[PDB]
Amino acid sequence: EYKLVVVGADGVGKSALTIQLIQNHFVDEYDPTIEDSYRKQVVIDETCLLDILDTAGQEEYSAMRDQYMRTGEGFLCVFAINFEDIHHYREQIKRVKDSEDVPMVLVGNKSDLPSRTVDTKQAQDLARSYGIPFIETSAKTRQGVDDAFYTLVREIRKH
Amino acid sequence: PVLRSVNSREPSQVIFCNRSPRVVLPVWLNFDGEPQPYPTLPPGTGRRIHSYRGHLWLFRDAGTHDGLLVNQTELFVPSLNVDGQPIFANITLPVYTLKERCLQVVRSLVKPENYRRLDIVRSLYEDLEDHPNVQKDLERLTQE
Amino acid sequence: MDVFLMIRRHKTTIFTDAKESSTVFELKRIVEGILKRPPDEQRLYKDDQLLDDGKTLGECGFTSQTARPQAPATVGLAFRADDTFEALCIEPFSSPPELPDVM
Amino acid sequence: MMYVKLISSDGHEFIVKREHALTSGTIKAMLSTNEVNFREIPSHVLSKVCMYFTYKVRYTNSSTEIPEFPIAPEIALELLMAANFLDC
Ligand SMILES: Nc1nc2c(ncn2[C@@H]2O[C@H](COP(=O)(O)OP(=O)(O)O)[C@@H](O)[C@H]2O)c(=O)[nH]1
Ligand SMILES: [Mg+2]
Repeated sequence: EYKLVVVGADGVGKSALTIQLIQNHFVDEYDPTIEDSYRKQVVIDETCLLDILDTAGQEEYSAMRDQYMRTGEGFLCVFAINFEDIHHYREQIKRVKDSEDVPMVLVGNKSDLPSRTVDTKQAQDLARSYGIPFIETSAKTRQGVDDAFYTLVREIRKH
Repeated sequence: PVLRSVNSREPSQVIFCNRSPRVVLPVWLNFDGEPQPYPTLPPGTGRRIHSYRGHLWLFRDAGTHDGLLVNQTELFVPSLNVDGQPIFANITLPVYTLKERCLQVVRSLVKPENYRRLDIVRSLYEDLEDHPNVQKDLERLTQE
Repeated sequence: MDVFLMIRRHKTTIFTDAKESSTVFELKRIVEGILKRPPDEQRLYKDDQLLDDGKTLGECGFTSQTARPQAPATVGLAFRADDTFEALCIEPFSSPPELPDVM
Repeated sequence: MMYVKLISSDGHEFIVKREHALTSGTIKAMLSTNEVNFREIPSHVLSKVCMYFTYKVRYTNSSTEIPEFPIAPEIALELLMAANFLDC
């Protein structure tokens, strides 16, 4: 079993990527407030249960939310390709997990939107500084959604 | 609590530089003043942590909880970040009293249960068993 | 740069500090101030090797790494009496007991 | 330079600076005198004690890093007792 957590900002589309991976249908205007975890038996390279944990809700640095995030062994940091709060997210994952080399994967979603305010080379340079792969993804186009979750699983295996 | 972090929520980039032969545990005193353990730093390593203004940090040896110094003092409060430059925090060994240094050495060589087997005066056993405590040092610091 | 010294003769040990760039003669002038003897009467040695007055302390081998406050480096001293320099003699320190097994 | 002379139980004689030797509260009390005699502190400990007196003073009020004071395991107990007696 592999435990994957999908961290990211508002409207960045974290729920859409996990619904695309599991339900295989694109969700329009999915509830930002609702937070649910989904389990899925998938074949990668190995039959395993890659259980996602779409994150949602208001900023809470309580002991309880920390422990909930600490449980996930793989993190998918998502940002819209249309700001730099990602370092905050990455620095907080690093705190609860107590590691500089947590299995993580930078993901720039909404990569079908023609307006990009972030350079693709800029993110992969950031991903290179972190030491983690960057997978471009489009939940509407259903492109790269599987790769991001799958490369996170391979990073967890490498760990 | 006199000794606590101010909930400023104002980001201040800081450099934690371990200039001590010991593994350093940064400890962050939270808003209620309770010490929080943060990732350790191996001897010689430097890391650009992201903290906040008015935050209150102290630093100890990670295995024995011996006290360490930061910028020639016991505590460190990130100052107003200027033109993006990081605030530097040099973690260093204090000049410990010779007695305390000896207690540190004996504590490492002798498991706690065999302190009383050592050929030392009984006053020294009580000293041996009086291990370094972050909370006890905090009360002294509040007094000062 | 400062070097830190244990000048040692018989059962007498001087702890003093000196710049690495000072000279063996300047250091004999400092032992003069302590042990009240002229440099002509004093012989300074590193290990068994005699040290010439003109050489600087760094050339002899006393450096920051070699001579430290926590672990100082030892200069032997021999005094001259009746125009005869004495054999270099440094009486050893006591020895600690065997490590207790609990240690 | 003002020195003081410290004598161990086995008759070894150590010349240290006064300011350095004043790092011990006990020694400060006895000098309050350019010679102190210790009949219970052997030479290998009182020489090691004498290196602490140079370590302190040199590294006290040091803005930069400080090296660790090394204590070999064999001398540790004796150094502990002597420090306890000397308040340093
Ligand atoms: N065009 C496009 N829209 C997306 C994509 N991914 C997410 N969205 C939209 O962005 C919004 C974000 O919703 P949600 O997934 O709840 O965001 P979250 O709060 O970050 O989880 C949704 O209305 C999605 O329809 C994408 O790849 N392309
Ligand atoms: Mg969501």
